[PDB]
Amino acid sequence: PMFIVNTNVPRASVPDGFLSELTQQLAQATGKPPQYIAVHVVPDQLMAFGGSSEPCALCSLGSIGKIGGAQNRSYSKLLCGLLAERLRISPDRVYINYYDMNAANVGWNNSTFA
Amino acid sequence: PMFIVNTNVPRASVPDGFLSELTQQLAQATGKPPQYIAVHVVPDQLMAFGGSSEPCALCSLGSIGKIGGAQNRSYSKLLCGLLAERLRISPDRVYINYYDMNAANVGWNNSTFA
Amino acid sequence: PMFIVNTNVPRASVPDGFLSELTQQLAQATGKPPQYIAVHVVPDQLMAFGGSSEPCALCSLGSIGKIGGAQNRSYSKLLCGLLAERLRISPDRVYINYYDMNAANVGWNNSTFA
Repeated sequence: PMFIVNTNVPRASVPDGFLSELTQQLAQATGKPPQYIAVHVVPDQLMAFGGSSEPCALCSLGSIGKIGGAQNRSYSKLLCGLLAERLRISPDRVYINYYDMNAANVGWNNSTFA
Repeated sequence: PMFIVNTNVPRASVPDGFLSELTQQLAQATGKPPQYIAVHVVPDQLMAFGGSSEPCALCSLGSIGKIGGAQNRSYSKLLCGLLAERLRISPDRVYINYYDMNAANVGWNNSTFA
Repeated sequence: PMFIVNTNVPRASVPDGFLSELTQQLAQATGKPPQYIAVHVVPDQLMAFGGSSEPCALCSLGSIGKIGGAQNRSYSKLLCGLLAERLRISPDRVYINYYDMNAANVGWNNSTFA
């Protein structure tokens, strides 16, 4: 899995341990081993949500499988909860694009997962 | 909808009001209310387009529906016009990836849009 | 084609000529002219791979065609090779998302490639 968060919250507002917390929680939610989880947080961004520059986040979660209606609702509750608790971002100012990657379309370790 | 522009144009060259201008124009173009439009501008990037580093932009526009051949041509004229007028980027140095998201694959407010 | 590399390697560790090297190698690999190759490198990122903040990279390669099982394995060997040799990133700490864009979903020069 690959989880990317882009946010206008400043870097100093991202707590220490946040990437680890995301890695651990995504491993448990997706069922994937933690060694395959990649996380990326980009603060201090120039963005707006609904025309407003109040705290917001634009994110994406890609995975080879483990993407679907029920699973994605569960991931949204988890990830919006973490963004609210740790970055003080309201859940209604968060978008998460979920995408299911074919194993043949994911490069890793000089090859693909197909 | 979610619009992202990554550019090598410096931050000081992004005019005041640009995010609001993008939010308004994308609300009119997609027909979606401005409260549902998210915009993200990332200046000062290290990029090249066609092997050169004159001003350029790599962008994406995601929407739940409102994505198609004719609509995408209209969006390109609008967004290339805005990038040329406000950031002085030639339209032939702009790529925009359009993507149609399923509602069940977009997380927002602790759930999805399904 | 559009190639983006996001990495925690510092900016000073990106060699001069890297964008040109990626442009030429991707033009040769995809068979497309270098004039249509866009490259984007984002260093100094707050990211983890497998819970670790050792050097890593999260990348994507989009193209209108030239995406498939065998081609992607070849691209992965090429791009992991360049990231290892030029940025000192281990190939097992690199993910590359390959995506095949429809020409009508790629905006350029006030229209699309359809």
